[PDB]
Amino acid sequence: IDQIDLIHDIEHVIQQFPTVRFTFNKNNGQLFLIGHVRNSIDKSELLYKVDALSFVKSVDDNVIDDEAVWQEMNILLSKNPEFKGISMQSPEPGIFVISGYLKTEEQAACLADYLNLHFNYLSLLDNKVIIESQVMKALAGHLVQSGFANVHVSFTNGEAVLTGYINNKDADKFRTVVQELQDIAGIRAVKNFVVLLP
Repeated sequence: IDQIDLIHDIEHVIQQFPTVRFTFNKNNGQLFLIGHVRNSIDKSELLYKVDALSFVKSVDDNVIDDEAVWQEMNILLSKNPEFKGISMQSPEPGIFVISGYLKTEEQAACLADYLNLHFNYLSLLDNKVIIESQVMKALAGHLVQSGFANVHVSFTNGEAVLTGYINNKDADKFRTVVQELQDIAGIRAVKNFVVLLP
């Protein structure tokens, strides 16, 4: 008398949760599920909806809460004093992003190692982390190369600080040079205390 249409029913639910997939065993009624959701709230809504299907006897839940995964990661990072300026986020189910500032490449390498060994979703991770010594080098490089040999600089977590001396006649040039230093990935801020000589 027409059995319930199993397939249409299941798909009406799982189509609301991107990255979700399924299998059904009609001999014993077991529904298999896998994939990602943004957080524990989303996961909850999914599981109720398939549980509600007439023909579904049981559920093997292999779906991942993404939020749990990166907050856990951020805790672990914070315990390493070298990783202080670094954190992880997720913009979309099944995607992770790591960002911020480390001091040296030595510190960058430790970070990489730590993730291969200690993160299970490396295949889903975007890395955006900056190295401060590499930015600092390039800042100091560009100034001198530009003619400003008595301006010192220092970078740390997005901010660059300028001090020392320029000839009064070079104030307008110095301004454009700085606007160039800003094109470097990871510059978020600049402080100028350069003094002009008359």
